[PDB]
Amino acid sequence: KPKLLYCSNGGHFLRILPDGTVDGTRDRSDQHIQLQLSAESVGEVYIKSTETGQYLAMDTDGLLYGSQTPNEECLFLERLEENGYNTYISKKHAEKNWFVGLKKNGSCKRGPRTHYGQKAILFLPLPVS
Repeated sequence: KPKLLYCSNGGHFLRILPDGTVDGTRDRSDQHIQLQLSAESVGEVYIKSTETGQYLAMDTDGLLYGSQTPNEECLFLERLEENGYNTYISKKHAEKNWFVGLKKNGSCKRGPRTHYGQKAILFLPLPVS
C-alpha cells in the first residue's frame, strides 16, 4: 500500500522526520521514507508517514512540513507526467503552481522557487516491498 517517493533531481527519497521537518534521503533503510498516499477526491492526495502518522504539508512560505493533523495545507494535486514521473502541487497554492520538490542536496526546494521543467519536482513512487 505504501511507497517511496523517489526524487529524480538528487535521487533522494521523500522524508518526513519525527520533528515535523521534511527533506530528502538516500538511505533506503530510513524509517521515515515509507509514505502512504491516499486520495481524497480524484487527483487529490494525502501523503502520510507510516512511521509517525504525520501528513506532508506546505506552509504559506512554500516550505514542506510534517503535519500532525491532516488539513487544507495537506492536500496535493498529483499529476502523472509524460516523462514517466509524477508531480504534486499544493492544492492550497495551486494557482501559484507550488510543487513538492527537493534540491540536489536533498533539501526542500521552496514552493515559490519551484517550476515546471525542473527535475526537483519529478518523483517516482517505488514499492516499499
